[PDB]
Amino acid sequence: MRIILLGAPGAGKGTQAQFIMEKYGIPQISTGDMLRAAVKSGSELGKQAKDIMDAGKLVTDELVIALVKERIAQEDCRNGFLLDGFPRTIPQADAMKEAGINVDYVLEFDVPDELIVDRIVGRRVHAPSGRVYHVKFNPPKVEGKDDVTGEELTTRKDDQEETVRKRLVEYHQMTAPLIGYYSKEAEAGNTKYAKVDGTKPVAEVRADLEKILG
Ligand SMILES: Nc1ncnc2c1ncn2[C@@H]1O[C@H](COP(=O)(O)OP(=O)(O)O)[C@@H](O)[C@H]1O
Ligand SMILES: Nc1ncnc2c1ncn2[C@@H]1O[C@H](COP(=O)(O)O)[C@@H](O)[C@H]1O
Repeated sequence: MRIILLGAPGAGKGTQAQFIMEKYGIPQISTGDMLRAAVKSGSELGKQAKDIMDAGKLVTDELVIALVKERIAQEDCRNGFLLDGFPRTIPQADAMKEAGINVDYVLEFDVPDELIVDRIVGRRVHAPSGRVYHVKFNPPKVEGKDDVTGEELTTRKDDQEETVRKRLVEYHQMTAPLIGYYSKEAEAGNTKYAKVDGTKPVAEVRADLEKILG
């Protein structure tokens, strides 16, 4: 099974990607996670993203397409995968099509602009695994600690209000058009498309996704 998660920053994509990985046994391919990791390690493919992410801007289509292709070509993706935060532009989607990377489900997480900044204020992450928490809405079992490793959680460098604002503008300019794009793909019978209400509690969004996917 191959899945794309679509939606504004803070919609709940990374959170639900974890559940889907656990339930359906497919890997989460998060271009944000990969680029952050590339910057941290100084990997030649992706270290270039540091300043661009800090500005809340999208990195080049070229760079992330390469990252995704490398990840996909590996073993653990042979039998399905979930793309979380990719594609982010129509050229990225077209590159998938040209490379014959079709998908089974596109899942649109719908959350009002107004919930985004406030929501992301509370985001804390465990960078080694990609696990995401919220100090109020989805807390770790021990305050400030990852549930698995017990390591102190961090705040993403791009998760401050001003940067989130810039990211949302970029989302509407470049990324929102993927809703139309994939809706048209679904009308052509190339994928299934479903929209979920991302304002519901984490557990309810999870149950809504299970109904669609199961
Ligand atoms: N349905 C939800 N209701 C409230 N908070 C949520 C929900 N889903 C995720 N969150 C929290 O809001 C923040 C953004 O969620 P995340 O899954 O990281 O969004 P995205 O990956 O789409 O940017 C995270 O801190 C997360 O813990
Ligand atoms: N598919 C992508 N295309 C372009 N830039 C990306 C992509 N994925 C992540 N980024 C960059 O990484 C940041 C964080 O992405 P994310 O973790 O999905 O929120 C974005 O604001 C961009 O700067």
